[PDB]
Formats: sequence, C-alpha cells, structure tokens
Amino acid sequence: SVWFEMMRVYNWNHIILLVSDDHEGRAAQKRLETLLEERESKAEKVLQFD
Amino acid sequence: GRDEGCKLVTIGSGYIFATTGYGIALQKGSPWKRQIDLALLQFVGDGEM
Repeated sequence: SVWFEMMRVYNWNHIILLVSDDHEGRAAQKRLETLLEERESKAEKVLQFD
Repeated sequence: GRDEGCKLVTIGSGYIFATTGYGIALQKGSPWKRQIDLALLQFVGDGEM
C-alpha cells in the first residue's frame, strides 16, 4: 500500500510483481490488485515460484 | 416524430455528419468510473437501454 503510495509519489504506473513466497504472496497480490482497481489498472506481469 | 403533419424531416440519418455520442463526464481520477462503465454495459447488455 505504501508502494502504491509510491506510485502516487513519482506518478509511476508500470510495475512488475515478483514474489518468491507463496502463502503471503497471494494475499499481497490480491491487495495490490484491489489497490490498482482504484486507478483501474493492473500490473504487467505477476510471478510466484518455489 | 411529433411533427405536425410530418413536415419537418431531416436529410439523411447521420452519414455526412459528426456522429458522436453522449456520456457521463467524471473528474480526472474519480473512483466511480469503472462501476458506471460496467453499469452502462449491463444496461445495454440486456435490452434495458
């Protein structure tokens, strides 16, 4: 969310999600998509692995 | 369509004209744009429009 506020600092829009973890990464991705719904935008590519 | 005696009739049906549409002007950054757009697509999408 603070990083979404960072998207309000530098007015940046193009982000790439990279999460190594799997448990908290799904909730973080859901929160990031919920916050990008306000700008009606999405990330370019989401990534989760082992 | 309510013309008295059907006298005043336009020429054509928007062929050599601008042919624009009407919408809802929201503020630049309003948080209601997605729901209004999906609501208009739902209103057209079922014959309600």
